[PDB]
Amino acid sequence: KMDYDFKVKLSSERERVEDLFEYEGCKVGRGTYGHVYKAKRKDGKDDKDYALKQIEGTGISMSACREIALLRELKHPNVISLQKVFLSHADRKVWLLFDYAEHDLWHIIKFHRASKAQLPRGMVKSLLYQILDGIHYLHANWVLHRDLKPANILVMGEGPERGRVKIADMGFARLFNSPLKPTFWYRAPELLLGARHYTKAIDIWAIGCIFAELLTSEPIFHCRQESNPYHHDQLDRIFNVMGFPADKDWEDIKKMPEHSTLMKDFRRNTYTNCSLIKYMEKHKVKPDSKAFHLLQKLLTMDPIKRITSEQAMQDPYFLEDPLPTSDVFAGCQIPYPKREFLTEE
Amino acid sequence: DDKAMAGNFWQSSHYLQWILDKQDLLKERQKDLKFLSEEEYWKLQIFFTNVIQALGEHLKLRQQVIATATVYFKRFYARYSLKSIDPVLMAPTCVFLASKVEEFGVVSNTRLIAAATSVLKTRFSYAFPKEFPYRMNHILECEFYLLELMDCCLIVYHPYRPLLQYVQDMGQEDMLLPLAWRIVNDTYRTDLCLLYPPFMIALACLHVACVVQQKDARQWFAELSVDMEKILEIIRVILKLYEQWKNFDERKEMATILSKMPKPKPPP
Ligand SMILES: CNC(=O)c1cc2c(Oc3ccc(I)cc3)cncc2s1
Repeated sequence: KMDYDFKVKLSSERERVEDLFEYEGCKVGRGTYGHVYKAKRKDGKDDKDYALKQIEGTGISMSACREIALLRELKHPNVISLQKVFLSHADRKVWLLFDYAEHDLWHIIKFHRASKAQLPRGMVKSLLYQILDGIHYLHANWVLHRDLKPANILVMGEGPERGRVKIADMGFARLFNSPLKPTFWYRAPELLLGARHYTKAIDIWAIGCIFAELLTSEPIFHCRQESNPYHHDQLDRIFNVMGFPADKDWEDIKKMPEHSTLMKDFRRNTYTNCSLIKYMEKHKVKPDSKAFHLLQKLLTMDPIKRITSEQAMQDPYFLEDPLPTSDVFAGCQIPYPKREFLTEE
Repeated sequence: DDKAMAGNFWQSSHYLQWILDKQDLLKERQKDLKFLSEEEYWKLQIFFTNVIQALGEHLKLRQQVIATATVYFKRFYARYSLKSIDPVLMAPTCVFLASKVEEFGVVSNTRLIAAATSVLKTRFSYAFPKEFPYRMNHILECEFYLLELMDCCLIVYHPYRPLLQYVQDMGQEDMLLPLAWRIVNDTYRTDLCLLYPPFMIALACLHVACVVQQKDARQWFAELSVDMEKILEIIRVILKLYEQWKNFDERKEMATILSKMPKPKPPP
């Protein structure tokens, strides 16, 4: 029950997504979040590419609500910026508008890994610095990402933000801030051992993974795919890479819900010649490089011994030649393919 | 405590969009003052503040969520007339939407409707003869209008957090916080949250608390770098509220005041 006059006035003024934007057949992303389309202004002669995100489901869900709530406030060059929200009353769907990011780390790393059949000198370093910059901004505002991975580290293509990182797809809604309420390559060991709550350190672990993957073109904790947080093979892979933590390395590990399960399954001696140093040496990364020492500080087993994003940004790595650049491509021609559209039914 | 965006107020949508000018607010209010006196309008606002509080308590929501839902309500009608959407419908919608901005638990549809139905009959039958007449699909519809018309501004700052820091700073938590907290609660029966940054409201509430309890805090207040004139304005509004409260009998008056409200026009 509304005022009729009020209703038809709002109906008349209402910006409708299908009136303003052309996006028919221009789907570039599908997933649990919903659908993402490459869109162009039908009217205002923008010639500017946009990303239109139709959120999964109808009405405004806790997920939708919190995403809008936080994006409505967050403003940082390295965090994807919400341009507009459209609410379509007929079908009760929610549409979010963003500037369009041609590239992302999943596709960039994939492109390199295929080429086995980082070219600008400071690209890796530039990418990492900007990722850290963006996450630090979130963390300083007490916002966790909670789902960091190469696929939602976007990078802008040609245009006024050429080569700028955009962190996207923040895990804005998690019941009781818990991982236990509904791959694991980027998940911190405390998660795998039953941590009850997302934390800043858990995001930092994921950044470490991403950094290693940028250096090697391979996911450092690669593992087979598919409610319980314990995942044996993923822990096995981590220990095969990192080694098995000593008591002094992670004193509080005894406080993890799955610690006894870990003990039941794993013998320290199984991993005695395993270390990040040996792992990175096999992938042609010098252990005495500033790069490696910073990587080691992100990939610390014990979350409380893990470096913070701000401390990482101050690392002398970023003072060493070549310096981080605002454009991660550093003027160079972008060799990466543009996104292909999805015509699947 | 949901500390998201906690240090960001000066760059927040709250500050940049929803701290209004007192005159613009008063001018927009005129259309509804064709039907109601200024006093009756205030009494209505107090009334629905109390309704929202009751709904929130019934749903076991923390005070912060209730305060957020209260501000949504105030913001909506600061801009649009009482006749645009039934406030009986708007109030539970505000509670519902506010509760979704938090991620520690969810209000199901049945629990929201059941709560609206039950609270109105058991606590507010003096204002309402009939049972709650809206179904969940009305709430959902209203929710879309509410979000749209608040320009999707969902993060709201409240006086509770700065108040906590101030009484801690004073080292007078035991003596002052219960009373000051309660006075913060009372300020939501006024327009203060649309006009002042919440820390200023915290300071005004702490001041009144200090006065009520004959606690001298002049030196502490002096050591602050704030516009004390503004704080005094806020204090005066608080003192005025208590006099209205004394002279207001909402149980005896609200049926009459509600009948005077402009009502939503139906379609032809
Ligand atoms: C949940 N996804 C999102 O929120 C966004 C996806 C994109 C996008 O398209 C992409 C398509 C596929 C991938 I993998 C990554 C980005 C291009 N520009 C901006 C955004 S914002």
